[PDB]
Amino acid sequence: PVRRLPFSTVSKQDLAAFERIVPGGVVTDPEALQAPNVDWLRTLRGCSKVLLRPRTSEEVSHILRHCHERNLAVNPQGGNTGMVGGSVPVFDEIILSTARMNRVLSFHSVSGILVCQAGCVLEELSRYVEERDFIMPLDLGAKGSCHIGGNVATNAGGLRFLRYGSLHGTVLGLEVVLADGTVLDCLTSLRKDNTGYDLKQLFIGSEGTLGIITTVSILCPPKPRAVNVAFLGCPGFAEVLQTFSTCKGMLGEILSAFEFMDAVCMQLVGRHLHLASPVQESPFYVLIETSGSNAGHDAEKLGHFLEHALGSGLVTDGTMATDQRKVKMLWALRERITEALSRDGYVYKYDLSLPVERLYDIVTDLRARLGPHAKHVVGYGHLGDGNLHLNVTAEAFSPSLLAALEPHVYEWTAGQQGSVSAEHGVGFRKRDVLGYSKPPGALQLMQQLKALLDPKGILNPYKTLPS
Amino acid sequence: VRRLPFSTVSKQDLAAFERIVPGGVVTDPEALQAPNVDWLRTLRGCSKVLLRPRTSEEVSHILRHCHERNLAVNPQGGNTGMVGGSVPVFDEIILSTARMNRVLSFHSVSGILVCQAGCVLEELSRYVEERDFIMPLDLGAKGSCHIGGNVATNAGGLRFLRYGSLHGTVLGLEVVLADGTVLDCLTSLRKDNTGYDLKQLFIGSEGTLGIITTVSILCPPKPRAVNVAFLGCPGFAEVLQTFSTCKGMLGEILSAFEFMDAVCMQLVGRHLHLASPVQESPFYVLIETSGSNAGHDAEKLGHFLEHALGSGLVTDGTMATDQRKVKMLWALRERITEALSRDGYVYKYDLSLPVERLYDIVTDLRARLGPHAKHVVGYGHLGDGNLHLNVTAEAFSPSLLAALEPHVYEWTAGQQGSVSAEHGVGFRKRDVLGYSKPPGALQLMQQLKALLDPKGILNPYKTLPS
Ligand SMILES: Cc1cc2nc3c(=O)[nH]c(=O)nc-3n(C[C@H](O)[C@H](O)[C@H](O)COP(=O)(O)OP(=O)(O)OC[C@H]3O[C@@H](n4cnc5c(N)ncnc54)[C@H](O)[C@@H]3O)c2cc1C
Ligand SMILES: Cc1cc2nc3c(=O)[nH]c(=O)nc-3n(C[C@H](O)[C@H](O)[C@H](O)COP(=O)(O)OP(=O)(O)OC[C@H]3O[C@@H](n4cnc5c(N)ncnc54)[C@H](O)[C@@H]3O)c2cc1C
Ligand SMILES: O=C(O)CC[C@H](O)C(=O)O
Ligand SMILES: O=C(O)CC[C@H](O)C(=O)O
Ligand SMILES: [Zn+2]
Ligand SMILES: [Zn+2]
Repeated sequence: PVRRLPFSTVSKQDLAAFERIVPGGVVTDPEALQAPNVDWLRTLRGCSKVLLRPRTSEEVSHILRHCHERNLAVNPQGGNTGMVGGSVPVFDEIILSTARMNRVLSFHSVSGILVCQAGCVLEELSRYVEERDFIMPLDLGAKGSCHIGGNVATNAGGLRFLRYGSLHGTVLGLEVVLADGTVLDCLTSLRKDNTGYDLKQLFIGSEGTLGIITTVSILCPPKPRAVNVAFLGCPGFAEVLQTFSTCKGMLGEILSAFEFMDAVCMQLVGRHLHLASPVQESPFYVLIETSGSNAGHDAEKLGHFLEHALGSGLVTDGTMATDQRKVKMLWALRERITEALSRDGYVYKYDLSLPVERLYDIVTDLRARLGPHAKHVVGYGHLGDGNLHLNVTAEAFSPSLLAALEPHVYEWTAGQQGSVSAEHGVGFRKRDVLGYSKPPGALQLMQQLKALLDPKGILNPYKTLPS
Repeated sequence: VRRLPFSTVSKQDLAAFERIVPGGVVTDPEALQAPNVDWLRTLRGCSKVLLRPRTSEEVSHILRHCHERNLAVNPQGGNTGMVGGSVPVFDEIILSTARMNRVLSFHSVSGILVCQAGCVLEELSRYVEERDFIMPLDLGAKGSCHIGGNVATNAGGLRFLRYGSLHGTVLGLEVVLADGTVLDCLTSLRKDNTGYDLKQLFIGSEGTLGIITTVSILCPPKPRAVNVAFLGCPGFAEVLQTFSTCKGMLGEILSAFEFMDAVCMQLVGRHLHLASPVQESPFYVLIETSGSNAGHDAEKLGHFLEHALGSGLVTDGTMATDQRKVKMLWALRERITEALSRDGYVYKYDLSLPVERLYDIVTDLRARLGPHAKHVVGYGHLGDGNLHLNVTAEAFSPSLLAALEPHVYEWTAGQQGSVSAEHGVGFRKRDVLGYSKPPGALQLMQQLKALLDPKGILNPYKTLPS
């Protein structure tokens, strides 16, 4: 298995130092510590004996200063919604939670620049800015629990990535605490600033291996005056792809989301979540969202788009909604897919970037490769961004079924020059499969960067670079 | 200011470079004069060797040799940079990407373009536009600037408001490191979270951490309808409300929002002989839209102009959907920088400030600078809070520089602004980062610099504090 690196252990003196550093922010009770040690998928559990919950950036700096001198490994944790085992300890690394770093520092109603602490939950940030007629540039099904610091640390994609793009573009500045406790202030709240290297980009997608994000500056797009969502049934994946091409051609700049899900996904969300399908039974379903400034113009685009899609046979049945209650219910069919799979049994999860034309080929293949040993096999995700979420469910974990999935799925993906982790990141699960998507020379530079910023390696060990 | 202890180019080095790049070794000093002079014509190197490699392997092999010999190398693209970064300070080897001008691939569905770093931006725009796509950036230097130079400086530009930074639109880079190591981050995927986003280090590194040789970039679709509204505003307060209503009334179709003052219009008319199409106003704004339905776009701006002219935000205006007239309106703005360098000596500052206070420094400097400056102008990317502040003088005067500096840099810091929003640092601003970056940030930049280029052969005297 994996072996524990020669870190120190948490002593009584360390617990006393943490109570001094974070008064009332030291949890050592083993039953309370059980939940933060187990990941969201509940397939990994650490043996951490202390979870620290600082309130301020200075406290985070001082904690790591103490941990750097004492050589104690630290596992930063936000909402603990990560999918790659990066959010929980492997052995006894101190859990540093951002749960109390949940304050908004400022929001400028003209520029739409938000400055807030890393532990602010994304949905509450969305409600804050939408009260001021702006929106967050990303949204995910984990919005209710995931923290913005975790989102930046994982470079979270999400459901509006098609419209607003990466956090690499939307993060304007970061405050980061490094492994030795130096608070690196790169918290520029400016749209444009070319005064040296864009150091904050290193920490976007680094997953707490190069430093702990404590404050985030984010560009909030304006809240759209008109939001429409269309939910369509397609008779095949070829029609889904041409529907997407027609979608870009006819809706254009107002398109804010394009998601797909197969029939089995719809069945699972119907079975486990009791959500009736709003369309005719189809092999594939598509969720399109539009955001724009003129409701009348957006209605014309979508109407003419829909007229052509049904007329040319790309869509068999579809429905549309503008009412906020109904719009959210259609989104629920997509956002809650992840919940229904993990409740269906053991989930074999694969998050792949592939050529959009070949996005679903692996799902048909794995249904053929995997006999009755797979309970269900589903494919869905962000088709507009080339993102497939490949999931296999079974009654329980099987080494035989794992051997059929791996390395086959990773070799398939590499054959398409694709990404084995499009969005969710590397963490513990995918640390040894980066060669499928990254060349050795790139991986070495990541290691040299790690040694520069965290030479003792106390920040998220066993993560997220190869051994 | 003083030359670092690099080796000097020997006769054996020129023979070695001829083996590596046959026919790519230019040593004629008169031909070497133009690449030695920056675009602003205020920095001049004394380099005796210009190298024009064709392939990434030729760049790797040149730098392995340069790494062995500790010879300084000055990467160069279109030589349109504004911060003295693109020319040697002393005798650095100029490595031009002029011949690295091949498109490697373009997928007509995803719109992802992979091309060599030396491809000129305007030529690439024509190429992807022949396939109904566009570059995610465009600059006034489009006719000369290289995509490798654009990525190395993290160029913002005139459509930054719509498509954003190269940090978002660049998908992958192949970079040759100081020791010749070829770093392959040339992924053509929209989303890829397999480790650190190493390419981001080189976006804005200005050739100090490596030489970008191949670029992968997401090209947005070419819009079906481009409209340009050129309006005259009676004050900067009216400019700001024209911008605010614009976002509310045009919204997602908005692709550019530029502003310029009256003095800017006078210099482009005087030096470039371009006539204004609207009545004389103290401020002009250029609004561009890009959308998929030409009809919906036309209706959105018509309602916007009717309200803008109705509410007194605009006094006179013109509009064009014709490709010819759209370029004529755009020509008045893109080459203002050309019209400024032709007015005399130009003191140039590229500032990010709160948009509401963006022009306050222009009024301040005009009051502070009496008759001792020729003109003080303010223009640039108002949508991005990016002010191009320029002061002209009949000749350079150390008096006028002492009046402007550090005052201009201190003013911006008082606003928590950027002392180089767009153009970068280079040679001129290497010692002005304290106004925008704290010491801990600047310290880490040197640590990354020491890791990626321990000998410091790549772009010496750049772009970090001394
Ligand atoms: C229902 C559901 C839907 C999801 N949908 C999406 C989706 O659409 N797109 C997508 O990309 N992902 C998605 N995810 C996974 C995604 O990675 C997480 O939801 C989220 O982005 C991580 O935030 P978090 O606060 O939960 O971080 P955690 O899970 O707590 O941590 C994840 C990693 O980040 C590190 N980290 C956390 N906080 C910090 C910090 N302050 N500083 C430094 N490092 C830190 C941790 O050490 C760990 O390595 C989904 C997950 C769920 C459960
Ligand atoms: C008329 C005009 C308008 C402009 N408008 C804008 C604008 O709107 N926005 C904006 O941001 N800038 C603007 N610029 C300046 C802009 O920074 C440059 O024009 C351009 O982005 C750089 O390309 P280049 O080929 O000229 O690079 P160069 O000038 O040759 O070099 C620029 C710097 O990057 C380095 N470099 C160049 N190529 C490479 C490479 N392949 N690999 C590594 N390092 C490299 C050089 O060493 C140097 O430090 C304008 C310039 C002009 C003359
Ligand atoms: O699909 C999954 O199981 C993981 C979450 C995914 O990012 C989503 O888009 O919902
Ligand atoms: O204006 C300047 O001094 C330099 C060029 C500038 O980036 C522009 O937007 O035209
Ligand atoms: Zn997803
Ligand atoms: Zn500019």
